[PDB]
Amino acid sequence: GIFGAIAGFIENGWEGMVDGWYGFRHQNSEGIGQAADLKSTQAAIDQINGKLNRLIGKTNEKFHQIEKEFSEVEGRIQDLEKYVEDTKIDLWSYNAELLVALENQHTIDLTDSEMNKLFEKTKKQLRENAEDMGNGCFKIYHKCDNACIGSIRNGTYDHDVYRDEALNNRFQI
Amino acid sequence: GIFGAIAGFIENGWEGMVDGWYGFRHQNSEGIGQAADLKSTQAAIDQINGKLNRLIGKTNEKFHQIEKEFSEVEGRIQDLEKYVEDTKIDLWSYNAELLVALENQHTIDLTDSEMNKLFEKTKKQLRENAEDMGNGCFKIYHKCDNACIGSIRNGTYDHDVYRDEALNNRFQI
Amino acid sequence: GIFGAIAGFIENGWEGMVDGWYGFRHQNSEGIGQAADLKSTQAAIDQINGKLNRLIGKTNEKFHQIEKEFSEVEGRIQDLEKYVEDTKIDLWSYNAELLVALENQHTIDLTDSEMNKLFEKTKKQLRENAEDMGNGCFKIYHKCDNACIGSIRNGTYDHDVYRDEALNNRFQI
Amino acid sequence: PGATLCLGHHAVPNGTIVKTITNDQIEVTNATELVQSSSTGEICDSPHQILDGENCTLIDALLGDPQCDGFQNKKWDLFVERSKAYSNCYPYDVPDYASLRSLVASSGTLEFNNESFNWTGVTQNGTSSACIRRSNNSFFSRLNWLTHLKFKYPALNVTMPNNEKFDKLYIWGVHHPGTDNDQIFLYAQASGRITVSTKRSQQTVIPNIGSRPRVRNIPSRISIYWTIVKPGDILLINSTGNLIAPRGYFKIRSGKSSIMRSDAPIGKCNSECITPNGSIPNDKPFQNVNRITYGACPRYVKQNTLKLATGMRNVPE
Amino acid sequence: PGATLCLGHHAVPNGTIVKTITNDQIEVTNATELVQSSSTGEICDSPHQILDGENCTLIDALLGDPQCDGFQNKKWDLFVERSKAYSNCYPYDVPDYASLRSLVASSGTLEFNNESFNWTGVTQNGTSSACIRRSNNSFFSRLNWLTHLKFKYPALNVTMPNNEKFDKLYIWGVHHPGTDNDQIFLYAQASGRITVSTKRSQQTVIPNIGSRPRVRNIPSRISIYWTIVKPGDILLINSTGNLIAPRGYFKIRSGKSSIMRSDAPIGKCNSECITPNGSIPNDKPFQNVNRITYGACPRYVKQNTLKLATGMRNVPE
Amino acid sequence: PGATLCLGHHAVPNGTIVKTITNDQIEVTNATELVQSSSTGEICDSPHQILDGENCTLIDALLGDPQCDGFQNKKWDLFVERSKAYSNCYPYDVPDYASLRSLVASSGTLEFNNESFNWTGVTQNGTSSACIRRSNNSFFSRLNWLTHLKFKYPALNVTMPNNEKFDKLYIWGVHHPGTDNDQIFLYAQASGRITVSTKRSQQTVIPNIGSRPRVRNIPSRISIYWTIVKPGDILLINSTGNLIAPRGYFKIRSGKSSIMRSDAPIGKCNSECITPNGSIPNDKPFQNVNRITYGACPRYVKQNTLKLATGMRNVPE
Ligand SMILES: *[C@@H]1O[C@H](CO)[C@@H](O[C@@H]2O[C@H](CO)[C@@H](O[C@@H]3O[C@H](CO[C@H]4O[C@H](CO)[C@@H](O)[C@H](O)[C@@H]4O)[C@@H](O)[C@H](O[C@H]4O[C@H](CO)[C@@H](O)[C@H](O)[C@@H]4O)[C@@H]3O)[C@H](O)[C@H]2NC(C)=O)[C@H](O)[C@H]1NC(C)=O
Ligand SMILES: *[C@@H]1O[C@H](CO)[C@@H](O[C@@H]2O[C@H](CO)[C@@H](O[C@@H]3O[C@H](CO[C@H]4O[C@H](CO)[C@@H](O)[C@H](O)[C@@H]4O)[C@@H](O)[C@H](O[C@H]4O[C@H](CO)[C@@H](O)[C@H](O)[C@@H]4O)[C@@H]3O)[C@H](O)[C@H]2NC(C)=O)[C@H](O)[C@H]1NC(C)=O
Ligand SMILES: *[C@@H]1O[C@H](CO)[C@@H](O[C@@H]2O[C@H](CO)[C@@H](O[C@@H]3O[C@H](CO[C@H]4O[C@H](CO)[C@@H](O)[C@H](O)[C@@H]4O)[C@@H](O)[C@H](O[C@H]4O[C@H](CO)[C@@H](O)[C@H](O)[C@@H]4O)[C@@H]3O)[C@H](O)[C@H]2NC(C)=O)[C@H](O)[C@H]1NC(C)=O
Ligand SMILES: *[C@@H]1O[C@H](CO)[C@@H](O[C@@H]2O[C@H](CO)[C@@H](O[C@@H]3O[C@H](CO)[C@@H](O)[C@H](O)[C@@H]3O)[C@H](O)[C@H]2NC(C)=O)[C@H](O)[C@H]1NC(C)=O
Ligand SMILES: *[C@@H]1O[C@H](CO)[C@@H](O[C@@H]2O[C@H](CO)[C@@H](O[C@@H]3O[C@H](CO)[C@@H](O)[C@H](O)[C@@H]3O)[C@H](O)[C@H]2NC(C)=O)[C@H](O)[C@H]1NC(C)=O
Ligand SMILES: *[C@@H]1O[C@H](CO)[C@@H](O[C@@H]2O[C@H](CO)[C@@H](O[C@@H]3O[C@H](CO)[C@@H](O)[C@H](O)[C@@H]3O)[C@H](O)[C@H]2NC(C)=O)[C@H](O)[C@H]1NC(C)=O
Ligand SMILES: *[C@@H]1O[C@H](CO)[C@@H](O[C@@H]2O[C@H](CO)[C@@H](O)[C@H](O)[C@H]2NC(C)=O)[C@H](O)[C@H]1NC(C)=O
Ligand SMILES: *[C@@H]1O[C@H](CO)[C@@H](O[C@@H]2O[C@H](CO)[C@@H](O)[C@H](O)[C@H]2NC(C)=O)[C@H](O)[C@H]1NC(C)=O
Ligand SMILES: *[C@@H]1O[C@H](CO)[C@@H](O[C@@H]2O[C@H](CO)[C@@H](O)[C@H](O)[C@H]2NC(C)=O)[C@H](O)[C@H]1NC(C)=O
Ligand SMILES: CC(=O)N[C@H]1[C@H]([C@H](O)[C@H](O)CO)O[C@@](O)(C(=O)O)C[C@@H]1O
Ligand SMILES: CC(=O)N[C@H]1[C@H]([C@H](O)[C@H](O)CO)O[C@@](O)(C(=O)O)C[C@@H]1O
Ligand SMILES: CC(=O)N[C@H]1[C@H]([C@H](O)[C@H](O)CO)O[C@@](O)(C(=O)O)C[C@@H]1O
Ligand SMILES: *[C@@H]1O[C@H](CO)[C@@H](O)[C@H](O)[C@H]1NC(C)=O
Ligand SMILES: *[C@@H]1O[C@H](CO)[C@@H](O)[C@H](O)[C@H]1NC(C)=O
Ligand SMILES: *[C@@H]1O[C@H](CO)[C@@H](O)[C@H](O)[C@H]1NC(C)=O
Ligand SMILES: *[C@@H]1O[C@H](CO)[C@@H](O)[C@H](O)[C@H]1NC(C)=O
Ligand SMILES: *[C@@H]1O[C@H](CO)[C@@H](O)[C@H](O)[C@H]1NC(C)=O
Ligand SMILES: *[C@@H]1O[C@H](CO)[C@@H](O)[C@H](O)[C@H]1NC(C)=O
Ligand SMILES: *[C@@H]1O[C@H](CO)[C@@H](O)[C@H](O)[C@H]1NC(C)=O
Ligand SMILES: *[C@@H]1O[C@H](CO)[C@@H](O)[C@H](O)[C@H]1NC(C)=O
Ligand SMILES: *[C@@H]1O[C@H](CO)[C@@H](O)[C@H](O)[C@H]1NC(C)=O
Repeated sequence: GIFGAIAGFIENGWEGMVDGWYGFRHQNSEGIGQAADLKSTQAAIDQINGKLNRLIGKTNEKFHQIEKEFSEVEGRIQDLEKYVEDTKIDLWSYNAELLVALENQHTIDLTDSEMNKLFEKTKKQLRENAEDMGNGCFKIYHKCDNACIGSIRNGTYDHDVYRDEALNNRFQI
Repeated sequence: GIFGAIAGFIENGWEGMVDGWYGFRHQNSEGIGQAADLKSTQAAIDQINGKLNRLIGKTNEKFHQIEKEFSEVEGRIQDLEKYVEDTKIDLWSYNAELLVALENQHTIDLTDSEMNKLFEKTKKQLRENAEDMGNGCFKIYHKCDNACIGSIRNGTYDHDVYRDEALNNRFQI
Repeated sequence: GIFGAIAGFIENGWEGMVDGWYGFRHQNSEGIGQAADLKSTQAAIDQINGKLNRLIGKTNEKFHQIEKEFSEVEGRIQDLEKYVEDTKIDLWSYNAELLVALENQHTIDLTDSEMNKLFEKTKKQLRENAEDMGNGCFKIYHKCDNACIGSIRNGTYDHDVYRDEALNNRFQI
Repeated sequence: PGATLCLGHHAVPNGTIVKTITNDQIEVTNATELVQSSSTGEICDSPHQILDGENCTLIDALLGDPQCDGFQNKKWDLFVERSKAYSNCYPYDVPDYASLRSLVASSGTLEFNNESFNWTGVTQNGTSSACIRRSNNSFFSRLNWLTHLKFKYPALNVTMPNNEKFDKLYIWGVHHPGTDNDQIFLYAQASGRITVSTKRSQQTVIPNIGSRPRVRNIPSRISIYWTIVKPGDILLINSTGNLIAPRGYFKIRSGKSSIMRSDAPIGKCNSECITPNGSIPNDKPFQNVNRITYGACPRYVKQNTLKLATGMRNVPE
Repeated sequence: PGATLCLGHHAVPNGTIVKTITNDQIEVTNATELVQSSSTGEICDSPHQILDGENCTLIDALLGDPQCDGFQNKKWDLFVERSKAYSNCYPYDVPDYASLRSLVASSGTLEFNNESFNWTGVTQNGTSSACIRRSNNSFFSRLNWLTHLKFKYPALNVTMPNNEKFDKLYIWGVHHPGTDNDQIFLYAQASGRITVSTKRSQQTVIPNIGSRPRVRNIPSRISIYWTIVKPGDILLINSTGNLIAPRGYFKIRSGKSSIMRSDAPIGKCNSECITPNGSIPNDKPFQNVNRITYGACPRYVKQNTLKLATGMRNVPE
Repeated sequence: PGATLCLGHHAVPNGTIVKTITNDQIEVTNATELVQSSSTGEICDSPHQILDGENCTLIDALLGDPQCDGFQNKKWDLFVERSKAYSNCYPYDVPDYASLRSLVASSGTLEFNNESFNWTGVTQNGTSSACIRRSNNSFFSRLNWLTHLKFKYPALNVTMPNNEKFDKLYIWGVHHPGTDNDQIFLYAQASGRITVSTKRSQQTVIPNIGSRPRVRNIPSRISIYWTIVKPGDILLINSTGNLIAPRGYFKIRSGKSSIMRSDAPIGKCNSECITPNGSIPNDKPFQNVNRITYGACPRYVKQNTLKLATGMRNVPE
């Protein structure tokens, strides 16, 4: 949320995008289409897998410890045993609570960041040939068929090819 | 600070804005005015209230514990009682210190983020009708009376209405 | 990494920049040059020094404690002494691990942020006289000699001086 | 001409300094304190059941020192022990005093039930001038000083079954006389050995005759012991002298009760968190008033202030 | 005409709620649970060496109660003590029972080596009807009840050197007879005093004659003591009666062994983490099954669920 | 033609790998180590007052073993006990040795004040060949071995008031002779019972005659006890034999003193943090040298390295 794309200027997610986490929808002369972006998807997944690698399957071996349940009343020594354990448990419980809250804030922010980065990259690529409509969509001011849209998604779009056409369309009356 | 608006490209805050945390000042044909933006203000407040809800009025009940002050010298058992408590206190003191440092860094960053998000939204809304002066201000290249400024603040500004006028003003010699 | 400049749209760092952390390279009529930006460099350094001031030279004095090594088998009291210490050490070890992971994530992000902020500032300064090439570089559409490049780096560049020349070059056929 | 539209944020003339990860002093528009550092100085009587010990320690109230008769059968959430408390009965010690104090404090009750022990052959209800109750010589109310009957003290072998559904706490003692004369005068024979047993425990104690420094003019001592008897178990007391006998048992409960040392006055007010310095508000997560607490309390920390930012960076005009 | 190109992100119809720093309920596309909250209910026999105590406590297995003969010389990583366990030999107590239990549990072995003590002058191998082994009167297998020989019990002054490279654990006892008659019948003289010593330690114990409440019809008791003898040190036993003698020593090891109280069945399965409720998977970092654990286990926390986001915010159509 | 203006950042040819939240290995331009993992191997004599025990344990220095006479009245911040230390006086034990060692270590002083005890009727200043001081038979310097005078040992009932403003620490002992012959030869009567008392405490100890394994050819033992006497209280010693008497008291202080076991040499150097491995620098927040520390020390952690990034991500050409 801190970058402002997911749950921000992107109105909502796409339930029909099932082969990636981020991607592109377009409308042109040949129809309306959708394609996932693999690099942004993998960037987010890699980071989340990084967190998981640091939390899952990493336990600590302990063996003989202290007693933690007692059948008889004893006073001072048992009071101390119980307090040591209660102290420990509360500290670990705090660590767990904080860990999850911080990690989740960070996951939401890093995924928002990857959406924003893909948007910014696409904006720069289009140069003077498109305008940002404010909702994650670009109005492209030239004929842009399926191969042209593909060139944008693959990073091979040559803005100079279309610039005269686009400027004429943008800056008319 | 990490977004670069508050204490960054926005030179300073406005002591005269008392009905919101973020907002707009303008100059046009009809004068100079100020208006708070409620949605950004509430977004920041909501997040801060979220932190407070997790810290305030959430205490932990404890009853019989161990002794923590001693009138006589005893040696081994008392050394252990004192060490358990000193250990506990230092761990909690660390938790408190870190909690406040992290939360405060995050509060400063999230409030900066809300300022940046409002600026970006406004930039996109204005399309080709304005230019960013670098200091959080836009030069709007068309006559923009009080109702027009109001339309910008309320998200009802139709850039197409003014685009011919604006382009003519921007791209002259 | 969360801002997208360092290890993102900036392809790589400059091993030949040894007098600052961030800066400018240019090509113009008079050659190719490099200059460090001191303000962004100092902003990053100050933040990192802030972290160091909170971690280095800040130790805690402890005196008489409990025994932690034992020459004879004793049972209950020794089990408790050992458990208290093992508990303490594991909690501190966790704190240390988390502290370093979080601080390092934050350092990478804050340094990325300072790069992005300098890029954004420069973009705004250039107004309609340049275009972002997508890789941290601007194509400047007017003759821009060494003094002109210097004016950009020093914040004294007057975009109005060059705007007619630049617009003519940008928006030709 | 056109227009100018500026985006901005508020600022205040009276900002507050907070700590962050990268700066120990940054000004924000507002902050809130997370460390409770003050008390009014009174222990609120509500909502916890408070028992002010006044002149009595818990153990003196247990045994039944004559200043503590008002405490009989009382319960508490928190027993408050005052530094001015002092004993005014026969001088005694409790091996493992701290443990008896703790277990009674935690039980939270002085509920006592008299039982009919069969003390045939001895004189009961011994008293002393060191333990005055209403100008008369007296003794601890919950203990029974047994002496010779017609210069005989026959061997005692006395039983008390626990046919209740709960555990019983027995408090008893051994008398250590100051001299061999005293031993004879009281018990009519040389000092022996006391054995108190159950099916699962045994305690034997040897009376040790001798002068100790006088306390309220008494050079002898009583040593206090305790025994818990579980349901369907049986208390057995075996003595030939020197026995300070129980009169019955205390109920032993479990729950949230405790004990605190404090000289703070008790007030008519309502507070969930008690410290020895008085009750404290518990809105904040941390406190630096006292490491000793009872109830729903903020956690003790060493810092006297921790300010949580509740507003943006303050960047004044 | 031109084209439109929209950037976006996925969403799911079945999102999950997680907690963050600023919101206690935000929906994300996916999450994973970090708290293990269930067990199958069985303690897996692998990969730790499990020893089910069945009817025997560890201390009964140590001493050699006749129901525990199958335990001789066995080792364990985890000794499992069942709540149904009960003693069926001569009634005994162990001052500092908890410590003996702990040190044997931690050693992880009941390996026992017989030694030839020189008990000239007394009758060995005393037995009792309170300790039946195969319908015959018997006694603890690791202890040697010494009584008079021809109404004589001469003073014992018996030595056993440790010329091994490891420490020896000796278990021994003092018999407290129910009556003066029993004392005479068994030891032919008045009760004395037992002293067990080494170069670096000494323990003396006084037999205390008297009736205790009968346990399996026995009013006498044995009190159990232990002594560790280091290499090149020497055990010395000095007695004139009431000695329940060692038959040899236990090896004392160090390592990863322990003991747990549990009524969970032992299963043929493989799990690294044991709790009293059964084994639990250890993929997750935390667990709320039991504070009592053995092996590679998640850390105990109070929360029953902690969901880690593994996807972005879910923003449905 | 125009110009090109590129924004960028530095990189280095020799980056360093650090851990982050999302990646266990990312290269940054620079980092700093947060775990101190080395010592020079010497304990710096400054700025803490170090007392090297050399051949003496603290308790041997306290009692006054003849190798420890140089220690009289010395103070310390840290007493360093060496593994080579050994006793060379009369063989003794201290029930609760660990506690006496701890309380003296924490007090930080061996300051001793002689007092004039009234030992009329016995022979003072007993010596032994097991405790040689300058080729002569001797004894612990702070203890007074009392024996018969003209085959009489009258009952001792000896007082010492504390009219000081501070607490007094008394160290005393009970002699356990090897045989009944020795008992008679030394004390002229059968072993009795020693009672040391104050207004608020009492300790009675029973001498136990018997052979223990010989230590430096001695089969008898002394058991050491201690008593703290508060201002306006009174020490009372009651004995008919076997008393190893105090010669006076130790001052008991409170402060920052302690004790450490180490074989590290003491160096002429200045370091605030001491471990058994030697002093360590304390610039870093953490250390993995030793869990045992004294002074202003980094906190012990299990990690041997924790690298804090001090530069951006390194993205080489
Ligand atoms: C600086 O930032 C802080 C934190 O955000 C702001 O402090 C909050 O201010 C609000 C508005 O005054 C407070 O709201 C009020 O809370 C009362 C509870 O007070 C006690 O209880 C809490 C915990 O239970 C303690 O933290 C607190 O210190 C008090 O001891 C309510 O009783 C109030 O009710 C009133 O208004 C409601 C409106 O519906 C009505 O029902 C009633 O009529 C009643 O009069 C009210 O809700 C809030 O408690 C403050 N929080 C904290 C943590 O202090 C500052 O306002 C802000 N300063 C500036 C200048 O912006
Ligand atoms: C929601 O988010 C979570 C977390 O990212 C995803 O859960 C992961 O899903 C993957 C794919 O199913 C899992 O990968 C598989 O892991 C198995 C190990 O299972 C156990 O062990 C781990 C710890 O050791 C436990 O955390 C876990 O709960 C299990 O008890 C492997 O055995 C699997 O191997 C299979 O595929 C590989 C491919 O090479 C082959 O070798 C084999 O043929 C085999 O069939 C596999 O690797 C991963 O364990 C899950 N992680 C967690 C933490 O649960 C969810 O998929 C995701 N949901 C959605 C809808 O996106
Ligand atoms: C990689 O990143 C690290 C951390 O930012 C940099 O390390 C710092 O480098 C500076 C410059 O060399 C160091 O500054 C010097 O500190 C000395 C103190 O040294 C000891 O004390 C501290 C703690 O008290 C320990 O952390 C440290 O390890 C030492 O044991 C001062 O004495 C120095 O003074 C000198 O310069 C000053 C300038 O005014 C003069 O007064 C004197 O003449 C004197 O000669 C100096 O201040 C700093 O200590 C380093 N910090 C750490 C944590 O190590 C690396 O430089 C950096 N590497 C690269 C390649 O950029
Ligand atoms: C062993 O020695 C102690 C200490 O010397 C003896 O105790 C003391 O006994 C005397 C009397 O013999 C006590 O004197 C009394 O003092 C009170 C104080 O007001 C006074 O009212 C009486 O008239 C009398 O003078 C003295 O208090 C007491 N001291 C202490 C410290 O207890 C003890 O009697 C000796 N024991 C034996 C068996 O001899
Ligand atoms: C001291 O008092 C106790 C308790 O009164 C005495 O113990 C009791 O002794 C009687 C016999 O004298 C025991 O009775 C027996 O009960 C069994 C139960 O089935 C029965 O089989 C026998 O025929 C006999 O009746 C009784 O159990 C026992 N009670 C307890 C609690 O142990 C003890 O003997 C007295 N000691 C002395 C030295 O007098
Ligand atoms: C109880 O038994 C112990 C052990 O058997 C007896 O102690 C031993 O007593 C003998 C002499 O009777 C000691 O022998 C001496 O050895 C030294 C060593 O160099 C030598 O210099 C002497 O000439 C003599 O041979 C032996 O050391 C000692 N053993 C131990 C382990 O202390 C003890 O005397 C017996 N007690 C009674 C009351 O009989
Ligand atoms: C609450 O009571 C404790 C009483 O111990 C106060 O802490 C003591 O403060 C004095 C100085 O005023 C020190 O000399 C003591 O060493 C402190 N004692 C302990 C045990 O730390 C504390 O200041 C009181 N707090 C408030 C807010 O009244
Ligand atoms: C594992 O076993 C423990 C047994 O103690 C369970 O915790 C007890 O739960 C009952 C209610 O079912 C409470 O009355 C007890 O007070 C609890 N005991 C303790 C010591 O906390 C626990 O629920 C079991 N967990 C699972 C997952 O089976
Ligand atoms: C400091 O001293 C301790 C001495 O205990 C060292 O830790 C021991 O290391 C050896 C291996 O060298 C192990 O066998 C022991 O089990 C360790 N002992 C304990 C108690 O953990 C430690 O390595 C030394 N550190 C340095 C930096 O010299
Ligand atoms: C039961 C009994 O008769 N107790 C008597 C005691 C004891 O003899 C001593 O206190 C024990 O040492 O002494 C008195 O002088 C007293 O204290 O009043 C008379 C009192 O009646
Ligand atoms: C060694 C020996 O002879 N023990 C005898 C014991 C003991 O006298 C008492 O159990 C001790 O109090 O008593 C018996 O009746 C019994 O228990 O079978 C006979 C048994 O032979
Ligand atoms: C005060 C005294 O006379 N002590 C004597 C001791 C003791 O009799 C035994 O050590 C106690 O068991 O024995 C000696 O042979 C000795 O050790 O030198 C002679 C010495 O003078
Ligand atoms: C874009 O990349 C895909 C590979 O997934 C390829 O199939 C497609 O033909 C490419 N299109 C263009 C126009 O480059
Ligand atoms: C903008 O919104 C406000 C509501 O606060 C309204 O009063 C105002 O008339 C609106 N103006 C325009 C031009 O839409
Ligand atoms: C820019 O600033 C530098 C100061 O480092 C100065 O030397 C240079 O002449 C300036 N150039 C211009 C064109 O302003
Ligand atoms: C600033 O002043 C106002 C009005 O006096 C007050 O309510 C507020 O708490 C103050 N804020 C700070 C941060 O001191
Ligand atoms: C216990 O009571 C019995 C029977 O009256 C008696 O034989 C014995 O002496 C008593 N024991 C003690 C230690 O007083
Ligand atoms: C959503 O549904 C799919 C398919 O049924 C399932 O695999 C997945 O775990 C579910 N996700 C959540 C977050 O419940
Ligand atoms: C120890 O044995 C010796 C020699 O047989 C004897 O003199 C003494 O009485 C015994 N001591 C005890 C306490 O049994
Ligand atoms: C890289 O090399 C320089 C010069 O040799 C050295 O001072 C610096 O510490 C090195 N940095 C790293 C990260 O190894
Ligand atoms: C204590 O001293 C008194 C008086 O001299 C005497 O009667 C008694 O026997 C002594 N007690 C002991 C236990 O030595």
